[PDB]
Amino acid sequence: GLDSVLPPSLYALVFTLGLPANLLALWAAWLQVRKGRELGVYLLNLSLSDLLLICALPPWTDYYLRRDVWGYGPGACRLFGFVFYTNLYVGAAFLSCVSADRYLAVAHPLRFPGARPIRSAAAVSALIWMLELAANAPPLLGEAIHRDHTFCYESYPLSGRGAALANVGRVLAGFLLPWGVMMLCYAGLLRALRVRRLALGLPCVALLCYGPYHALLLLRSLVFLVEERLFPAYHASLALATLNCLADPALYCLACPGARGEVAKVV
Repeated sequence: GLDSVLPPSLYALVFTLGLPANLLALWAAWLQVRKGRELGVYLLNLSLSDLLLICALPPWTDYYLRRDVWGYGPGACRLFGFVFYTNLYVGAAFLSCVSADRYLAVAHPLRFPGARPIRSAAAVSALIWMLELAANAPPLLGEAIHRDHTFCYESYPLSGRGAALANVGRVLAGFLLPWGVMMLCYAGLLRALRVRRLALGLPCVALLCYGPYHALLLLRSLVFLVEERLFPAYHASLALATLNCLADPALYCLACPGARGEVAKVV
């Protein structure tokens, strides 16, 4: 329906103008690590993930555009689910680490960050990917999604044992802990600094692109455990969880000098 219909037009306009921004973010994040900034590696990782997953649209926006619920038998849905799961969970983890890092810089005393150089940040960036890739699937039973206008990740078995309670787990572990840590970082930053506007754009951005998804999943899950027109809504929620990728490079590059640096780099 129409609540299905708008996402693909937003999609026509996200890949076109959201690849340059995430390329330039990587440029600036390197030229900060070459400067020794312990913070440029996080933006390197985040821009890598965003750049990888922006070229993965002509599968997903294709099937969500070619009216393909299962255009492939067993192969389409597994790939689509893996892509979306990893995309949004990586985005969340990178924003959360960026927030805790900037908190340590601005507000925290020398004690913790002075012993936090670039080698430490490379270690934690490896750990995040390792956890996200290795520990995602064993909590999916090894048979994650199956038969399914449904979008990518969508399916049609009754949730059962492998879908519902694990959805409650994924909502309360992919959203609440990251959101809580960003909020505690922001409130503590204010408790010290009363670079202060920026540092509260990330939690709001993460919410406005990954909050309705978690809440509407939670409702889908606690309705059952304890869907006619309620379904056109899940497409809009997925479009939010998509367009976060466009949102983030605009916020990160808010300080004006980076714009000139990148432009002079390219033009």
